[PDB]
Amino acid sequence: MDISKPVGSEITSVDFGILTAKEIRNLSAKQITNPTVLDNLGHPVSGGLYDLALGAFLRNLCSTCGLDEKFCPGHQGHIELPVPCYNPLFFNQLYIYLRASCLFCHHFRLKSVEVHRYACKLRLLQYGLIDESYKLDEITLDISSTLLNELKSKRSEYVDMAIAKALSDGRTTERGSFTATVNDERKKLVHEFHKKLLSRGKCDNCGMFSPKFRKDGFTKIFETALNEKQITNNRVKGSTYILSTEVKNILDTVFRKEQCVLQYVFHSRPNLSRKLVKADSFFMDVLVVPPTRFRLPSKLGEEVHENSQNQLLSKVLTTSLLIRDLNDDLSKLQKDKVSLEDRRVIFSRLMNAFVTIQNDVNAFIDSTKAQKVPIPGVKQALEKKEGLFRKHMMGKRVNYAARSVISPDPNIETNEIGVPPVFAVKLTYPEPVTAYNIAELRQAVINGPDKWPGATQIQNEDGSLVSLIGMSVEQRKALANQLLTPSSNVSTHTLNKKVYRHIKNRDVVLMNRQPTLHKASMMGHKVRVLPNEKTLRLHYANTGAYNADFDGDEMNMHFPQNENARAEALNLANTDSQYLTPTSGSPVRGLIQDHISAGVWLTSKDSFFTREQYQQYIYGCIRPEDGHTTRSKIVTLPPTIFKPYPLWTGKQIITTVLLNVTPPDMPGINLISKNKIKNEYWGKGSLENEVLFKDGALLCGILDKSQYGASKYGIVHSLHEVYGPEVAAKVLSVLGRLFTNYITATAFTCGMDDLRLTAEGNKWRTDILKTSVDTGREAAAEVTNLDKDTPADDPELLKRLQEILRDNNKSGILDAVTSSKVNAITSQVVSKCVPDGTMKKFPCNSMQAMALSGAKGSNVNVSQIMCLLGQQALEGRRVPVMVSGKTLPSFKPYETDAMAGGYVKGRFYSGIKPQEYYFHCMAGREGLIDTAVKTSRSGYLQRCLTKQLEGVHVSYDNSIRDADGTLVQFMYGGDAIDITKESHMTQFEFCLDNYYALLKKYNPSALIEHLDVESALKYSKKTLKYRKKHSPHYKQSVKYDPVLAKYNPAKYLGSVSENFQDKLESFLDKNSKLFKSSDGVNEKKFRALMQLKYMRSLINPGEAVGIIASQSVGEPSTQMNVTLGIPRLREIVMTASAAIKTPQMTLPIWNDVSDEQADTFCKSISKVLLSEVIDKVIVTETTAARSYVIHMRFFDNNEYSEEYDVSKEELQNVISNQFIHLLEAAIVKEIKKQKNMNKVQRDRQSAIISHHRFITKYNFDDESGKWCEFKLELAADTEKLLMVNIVEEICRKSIIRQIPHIDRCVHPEPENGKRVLVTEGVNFQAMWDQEAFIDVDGITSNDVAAVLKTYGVEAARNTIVNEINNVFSRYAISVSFRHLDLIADMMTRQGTYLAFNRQGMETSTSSFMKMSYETTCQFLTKAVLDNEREQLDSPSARIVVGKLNNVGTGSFDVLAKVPNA
Amino acid sequence: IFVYQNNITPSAMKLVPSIPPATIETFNEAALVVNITHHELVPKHIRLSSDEKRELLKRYRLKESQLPRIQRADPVALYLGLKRGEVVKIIRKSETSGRYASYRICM
Amino acid sequence: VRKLLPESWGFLCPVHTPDGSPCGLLNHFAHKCRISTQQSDVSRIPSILYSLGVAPA
Amino acid sequence: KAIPKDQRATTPYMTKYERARILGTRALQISMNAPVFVDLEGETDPLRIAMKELAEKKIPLVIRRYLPDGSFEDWSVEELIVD
RNA sequence: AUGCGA
Ligand SMILES: [Zn+2]
Ligand SMILES: [Zn+2]
Repeated sequence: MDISKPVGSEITSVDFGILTAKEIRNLSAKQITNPTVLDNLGHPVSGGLYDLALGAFLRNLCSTCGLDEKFCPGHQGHIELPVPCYNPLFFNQLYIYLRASCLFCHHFRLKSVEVHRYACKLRLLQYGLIDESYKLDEITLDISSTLLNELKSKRSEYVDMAIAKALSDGRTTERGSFTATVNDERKKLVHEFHKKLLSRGKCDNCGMFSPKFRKDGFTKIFETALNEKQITNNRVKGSTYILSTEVKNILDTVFRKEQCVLQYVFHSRPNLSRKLVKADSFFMDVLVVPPTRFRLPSKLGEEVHENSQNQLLSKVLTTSLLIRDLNDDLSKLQKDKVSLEDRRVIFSRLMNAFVTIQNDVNAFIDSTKAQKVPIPGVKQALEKKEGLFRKHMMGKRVNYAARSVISPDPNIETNEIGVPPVFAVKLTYPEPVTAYNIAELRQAVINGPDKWPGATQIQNEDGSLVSLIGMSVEQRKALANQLLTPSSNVSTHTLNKKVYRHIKNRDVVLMNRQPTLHKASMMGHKVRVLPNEKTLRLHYANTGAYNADFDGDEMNMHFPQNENARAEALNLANTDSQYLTPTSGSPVRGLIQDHISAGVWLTSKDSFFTREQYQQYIYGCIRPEDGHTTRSKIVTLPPTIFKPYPLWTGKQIITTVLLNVTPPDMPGINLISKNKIKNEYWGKGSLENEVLFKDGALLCGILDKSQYGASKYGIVHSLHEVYGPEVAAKVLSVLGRLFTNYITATAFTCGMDDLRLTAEGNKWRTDILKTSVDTGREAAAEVTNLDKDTPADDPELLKRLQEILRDNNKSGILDAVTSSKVNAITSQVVSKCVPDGTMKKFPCNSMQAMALSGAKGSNVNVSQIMCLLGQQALEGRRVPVMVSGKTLPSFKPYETDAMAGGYVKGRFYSGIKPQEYYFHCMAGREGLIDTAVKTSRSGYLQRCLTKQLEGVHVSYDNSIRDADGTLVQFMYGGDAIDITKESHMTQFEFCLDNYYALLKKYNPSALIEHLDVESALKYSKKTLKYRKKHSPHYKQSVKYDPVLAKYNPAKYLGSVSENFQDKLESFLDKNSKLFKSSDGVNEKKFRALMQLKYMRSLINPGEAVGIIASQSVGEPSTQMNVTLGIPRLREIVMTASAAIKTPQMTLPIWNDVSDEQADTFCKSISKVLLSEVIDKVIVTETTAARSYVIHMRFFDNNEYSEEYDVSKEELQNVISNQFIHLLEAAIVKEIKKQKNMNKVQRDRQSAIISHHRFITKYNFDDESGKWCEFKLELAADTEKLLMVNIVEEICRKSIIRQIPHIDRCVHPEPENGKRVLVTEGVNFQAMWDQEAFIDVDGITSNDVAAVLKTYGVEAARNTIVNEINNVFSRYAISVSFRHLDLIADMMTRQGTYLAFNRQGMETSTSSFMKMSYETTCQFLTKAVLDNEREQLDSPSARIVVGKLNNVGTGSFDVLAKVPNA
Repeated sequence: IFVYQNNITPSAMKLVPSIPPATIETFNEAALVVNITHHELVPKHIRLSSDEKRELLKRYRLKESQLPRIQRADPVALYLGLKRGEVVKIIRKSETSGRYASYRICM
Repeated sequence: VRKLLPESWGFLCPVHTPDGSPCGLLNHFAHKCRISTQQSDVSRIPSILYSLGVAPA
Repeated sequence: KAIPKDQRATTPYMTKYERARILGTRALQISMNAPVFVDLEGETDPLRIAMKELAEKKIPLVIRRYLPDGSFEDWSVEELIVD
């Protein structure tokens, strides 16, 4: 790029469409006929693949333009294919149309009038008149030609009327109508159309029997024979191989006779070009020749290998020449040669040659369509991971970029980057020279490329470049006096020379660290060249936004070359604009490790400083010469202690820095925060957790991660809120210097003394650890369910424990219970020891300090060093056990010791026994596995929906529209609030303690002249009236929309969410007594301030909220009874699967519903399988029929009556009706595989024999139900079956009670809400009958599809937002509801559950966005077949064409006002 | 409104569209057992007039096909009787804004 | 497959394992582990087993 | 497409993105010898110059706010509340 | 493509 070379012919859209052989021949620079590639062992063969007409080569000029290899753009040749062949990309299409035709008439086998009806629907759908397209079906009246013509007349009349109306109404235009829904209705229509087209298994217009068409797969079609009934039926109505040529000759005529419908069938929009639809589009009569420029050989270091295109194309030319040789045989034979069957072999040449050439064209297109590492064709070249689109279009290498290992440095600003002088001398900006920069650039040139702010090159306005790489100080001196020369050519008089100056201390640079996981990981930093560096230098405050660490991390440094990219990298992407994440709005940028412990130490009431020390620390952290102040002098406080000696506190130092960094025109920040250090640690009466800031003065407490690093209201967050990001950044740099210097004066250390306990602490630790010896077996006998103190060597205990070992679930219970108990021993140990039993406490103990302040470490780590490691776990449970029953060789089988399960009593300070080192090694490895796999499950989660929402942005009307224009939400989260603003928007009391400061920021008198302060406030009064009048959800007085619906919230102060308005008023009422303690502020001036804060906190027009959403759901999902975590998020977002893995339906139970009634209902709904009641099945097979006496010995009548609430009569009905019928059917299926006794009981047995062909006897325990015996007799011819196995299978397939789709209803403990029952299945219709126990209005479910089918689109939407909210809530992640709510609205944009994969992408309107995700060639094919036009709205698509992205700064245009006189 | 007891035959379903003189709506007597508009997750759906629709389409300068969609066989569309083209205003309570007004076009 | 099993005690090292894709795939033998490189005396073992009470197959 | 001046309905405030583009394009103009309408006051960075020009609203640029319909609103710098 | 650094 050069700003000196504008263009004004930008591409506005991209049309797709098939070529034509006449077009190729006319444009073609040459016909290539010679399969030769090179000649004279070293020359480009004439009229071959390397003819100079195809571009420049080997110093041979392009024979078509005469341009060198460095100048010729190249020109495309063409091949005259012998035959016609088949276009692979449309082979699936043309095959369908072959199957759709009639071979005796050459019409479509669908009724002609029905076809015309289809043309009508597709015409109305070019203009997108959907309502009229469906209204067409109603036009209705042996069918006369006058009547079928009357249907064509009436339908054409409806098209003409609906069009005339829509063009009159401007509801469409001559250019068509195109939207996501129109595209979807078209794909649906064309699909049903293709189904009707395929449905006719004989023609209709002509009644003829077309042959069945078969295909080889990619090179041959055959024409099946017909039946003499159908052939003679054709006469009364009076497999074969075919060439591509015959298909072409048929399809030309068929495609011409059906042109009238196909005109709209082959266009999704009006074919303004009146283009005939020709069959020659699916076949290749000719083949092009790419430019030689793109056919250069593969030279790898030294080896020169021919290009694979040359190879496949040469194979087409050779095979084609062989077929040309057969045509030589036609010139050869075909005089007559009446009986020379000699051509029977040449006929093998025709079939083999023809299929061969066709296959070879396929192979050149797609390797997977030919017949060991076959050179790739263009289909392989474009797709998969690469997809030329993905590896060189959606992402590229870039110039003016460097990569280097990052090194820390606290002395630079928190917004700067230390550039090593290798980069400072090797990175340039193209600076146009003016009258104002002539001095600086003349000096930079004088320095030359081999200095500091010199300059490597000079680009004239004439376009030529002059490199300074090797010019002498004399020559550069000479050029310095020519940087300002006059004009010379009217062609160049408007330009000025350019100087490629080295990167310097006034340029902004875009730093990126791989993880890109979020936009906050790639910020703009102000360049600071550091001498004698070799590594990119970065401030610590940024490392929690990049997730970077000096361990060896490498960073990419991008240097933008344009004032637009400079201004954006200094104003939009800059670090200060990234102090909060959009995920949650918690600060991601704060001090770290040592700075935290230094702040904890400096801010202790115990830290005093002499005037000398105090002032030294102050100038150490504040340089007025560096612009570090708003005073241009220094100011200081009175000492804390006037007495014996003048003494300042550390809190007085924080007061001095805050007093010196804030603007003198503003009162000091007032904040009540808290620490991460309980007051108890500073003494029995000390009070040090309340952080108190009064008018800029820290009056109580210390500071830690919670304060200036926690990014949660703490001090730094409060300064960010009150004075803005520039002040908060200044505060961060000042703190970083203050704490680094104080760590120079006093330092910080940690050692073995910081790790020891007392003799007392070891006494308690060992004494508590003596109690786990009972715990191990005590839990083993609890899970085993055996009496207390049961001997550790009881044989029954060992057998029961082997039963447990062989069962994975029982073993899970044993692990979980032993775990809970030994974890209770851990909790005891730590709670006893730790803070009380350490050999040195608090401050005196750095190890405790780092965890408790949260500089580094946790109380878990501190307890792992000082107390015990505790229970190791794997995949959620205790140590694996060998099949011998041993968890380690040294452990006897089934050892009930806690340690043998993996409980490590040893600690890092005194070591771990080797048996324990093998378990901590187990947990540590499986940790490294989880750590190494989580990143592969989060990339696809990011990209899969990042592709979709990238088009999704804020319209200028505050509505969320996609880059298409399709509206997604009418407001962002329904409030239009920016997450990066909201954090204090609901912290009224804080704003009040800082009222005058915020009044000084958002002073309204400047703005009260540009907007309205009443209209919205008045609507707020009437609506607040109606809202207090209706303060039941769906029998309220709907009449007043919210104020956000009726007035642009950015224009009439007061248009605010009713939730925020309500909270604000409720605050003003609940603090009227605080409003009776103020100097004089009032709820009308304060309420006015909070409304103005709300207007000034709104999301900007053009915000990239789609991408921000996608990153705010992806990025935090890397830290990650029902499916949880990434598989659950994939199950929703990625697949929108209508088959959840664990579908559940929650049932609220009425307040009146007893717990016992609830357990009865839980039994009453759960399914009961017949297997579940069977105790024993005895089959006595006797075989002179084959006798099977099947004896089912059940449980006791009361046993199954108390587990499943079923009777013996229900067992009678199920056995006598279901079980037997299914088993008897299974026995018949097995044959196919082969090839007392009372009168009422006697009548039952005889009747069941009468219902079932195989059964003979039936004896039932009518006295309880304990068994069901029936005799089955089969003929010898029955051979052999495994009757026991058949019975088992039918047992698990017979149900006493099943509600369709519902498995089990469980009674979980109520928590944080109404009593409910959670079912493991989803069936709303069935719970509708249970209304007398379940408030149906309060049923909820995890199954999105089932909700959509039953409760509709809004219920599925709310279910999505709830389910995702639950997934993140499980990991205690904060995620703004605005993100999830946007994502849900995007998944429901069509009224359904439209997942984010390729299937859902199909319905989007941007064809390039489809191309650039997956199945690139499939989306390409569907696009070309549509004759689609790209309106170039997709950001990806727009990137493909090198166009200013439409998001953000490209959401609008800039023009200039110029004087006319 | 035609409430069948178990089923209506597809031949009668060809009668359902057969009198452009008056819409015919078929309803399952088992599916009427509960008013889905009773449910806690289903916000208030309000049918918009032809003039309130024309006004909405004017304030936002957009086509009908560019609004968010509601399916013609959506249960709630079947409750309100939404014809094709009909816009419904959905007043939903949001976890952050309180009352929030959204819209959907029935297509 | 990557799960560290207790069978490996004394044979594969519980800590000599790479970090990344190979984790759990690239084990390391213990410093005291040996590999048989021959086979021996299988011919005399039947005689002693038969003497010890093994019934001939 | 012309939204009448009497009818402009958009945010009276300059978005951060609007401010960014204005300052970048105008700075680039000053760096290509667009006539500076304010005292250079010593400065050599064209971007800081464009920032000064914004501070005095002397910038002669107009923002064309697009609406997804295609209608747009021509707004002067001299009216859009800079911050 | 293998191993590997972050
Ligand atoms: Zn050329
Ligand atoms: Zn026909």
